[PDB]
Amino acid sequence: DFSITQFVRNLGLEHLMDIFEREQITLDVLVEMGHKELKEIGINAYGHRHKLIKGVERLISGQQGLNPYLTLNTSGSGTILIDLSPDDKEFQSVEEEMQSTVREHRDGGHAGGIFNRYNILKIQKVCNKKLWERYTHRRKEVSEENHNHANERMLFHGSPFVNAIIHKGFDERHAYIGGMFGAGIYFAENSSKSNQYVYGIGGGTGCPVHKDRSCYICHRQLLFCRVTLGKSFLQFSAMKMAHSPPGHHSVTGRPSVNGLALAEYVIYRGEQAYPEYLITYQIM
Amino acid sequence: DFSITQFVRNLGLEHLMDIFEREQITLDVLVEMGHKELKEIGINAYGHRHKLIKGVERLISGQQGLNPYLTLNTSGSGTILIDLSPDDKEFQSVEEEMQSTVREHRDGGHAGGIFNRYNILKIQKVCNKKLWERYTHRRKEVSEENHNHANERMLFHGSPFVNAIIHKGFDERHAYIGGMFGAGIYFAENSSKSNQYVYGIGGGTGCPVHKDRSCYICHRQLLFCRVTLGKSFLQFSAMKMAHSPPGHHSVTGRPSVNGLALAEYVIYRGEQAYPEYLITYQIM
Ligand SMILES: [Zn+2]
Ligand SMILES: [Zn+2]
Repeated sequence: DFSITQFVRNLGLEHLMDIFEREQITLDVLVEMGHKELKEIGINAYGHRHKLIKGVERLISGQQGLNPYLTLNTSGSGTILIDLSPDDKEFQSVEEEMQSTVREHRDGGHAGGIFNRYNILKIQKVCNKKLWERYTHRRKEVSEENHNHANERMLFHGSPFVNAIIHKGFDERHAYIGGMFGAGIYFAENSSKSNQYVYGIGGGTGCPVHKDRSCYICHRQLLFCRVTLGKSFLQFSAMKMAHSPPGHHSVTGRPSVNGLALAEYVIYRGEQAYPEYLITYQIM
Repeated sequence: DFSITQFVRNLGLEHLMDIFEREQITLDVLVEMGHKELKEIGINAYGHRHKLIKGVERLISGQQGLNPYLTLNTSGSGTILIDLSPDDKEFQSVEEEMQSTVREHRDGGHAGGIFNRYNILKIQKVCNKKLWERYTHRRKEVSEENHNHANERMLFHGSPFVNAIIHKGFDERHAYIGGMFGAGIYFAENSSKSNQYVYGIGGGTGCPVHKDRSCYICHRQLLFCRVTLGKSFLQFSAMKMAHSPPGHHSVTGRPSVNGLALAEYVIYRGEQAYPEYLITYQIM
């Protein structure tokens, strides 16, 4: 509140403050205004606008080493969830992908429970500008390699930390070597495959409210994410691997005659995935 | 040649012709010039520039139904080939993708010849703005369906008509029901499979110079193309088609017992593929 007051006072233009107070002009707003905008709010004299613009230039550009522009302008960031309408084709296609990828697992519903299909409560698009910029920059880097192709896919992700993911993004620092391909972040083509990890590894102890892994009452959350796989390394046997193998950007576990029953995808960099859709559902 | 003269004479500005002759200004160039550009070439009077600009507006905007702009802007279109440097990362990535995807087929190199590695002579980027905009518009159309996911792959294509493809683009009107999945354009993830079709189905009659399908001497050509698959219908046995099945944008033929040996992809609309790279090579 007092920052713009100091800024204007240093210029000797405090007599303009009664305008800035009425238009709710803060310093983060002032740093984005030129001659046109300043004339709109009532700064009529050219000299006053010139002084204000030169002060803004001296602050933002003259002291860029301090990044004053980033201590300002912080507001407006964050995650917005936009609810899809069941009558739209986007919701219907997401639900079709969710339902049609269910499969019979080797374990008798021990981790994910027993069901044939889902009841989808709502689907939301996740919008976060900083996370999206991180993802697109990494995608550009990966596609500069691998002959101008990002090998981008849309894959399911199940975790008890979905809320943290949709606000801070994917992070490989939360992965550990206990995984089947090591310390990477895992994704699957099958929604039922990801449903096993919603309550932790191996299903954990079930829902917090029933302690039941097949609880048909408590809600569940999955993510449907854009994953940049780049040049993927195909593997059929388990590895305790910390990073992608040399020359590759991801690992693909393939279902052979023995071992894996379904395809699996692993990325060792959090910036290579973006959680586009958040799906809330129950198992039938 | 003469159109600029008629345009200038109709405005009563024929005395300006000597300038337009010196500066090689044609009508297609004139329609793109404003006050700044006209002032640059020495048309100093405001009235003359005003008359020229309003005449251009009356022509291009006043007769939009006859599309004079399309007639004037024909020049500059067409394909160009940009040679890749063997020392560049892109060339090496394409070469590795081609070499590492060689497989031994069910036949003993009857269609594509007998070999284990390629001798890549050159790789060329194909640039054509019209075809690129067509492909990008189709990609946006498909992405609006299939929950904001194009499902874009990089795949190999081989045919005796690549020269027509790089200038006119992929065209489904040349496809016929004789294919195993009907009248579509076929792509493969394995270079050696696409190599089988360079001279025609089953290798045709071999290279023109020798009529030899396993010729090690004559140059062969393949395309490495962006293919938009969207929602792909999985298939394991042959069934003929004129178009993709309802709700789907492409067909994926999968390996199976008594079925295919290697994966195949089929599209039924030409604008869903773009021939990004042209590769020419020798069979070793
Ligand atoms: Zn419960
Ligand atoms: Zn030959």
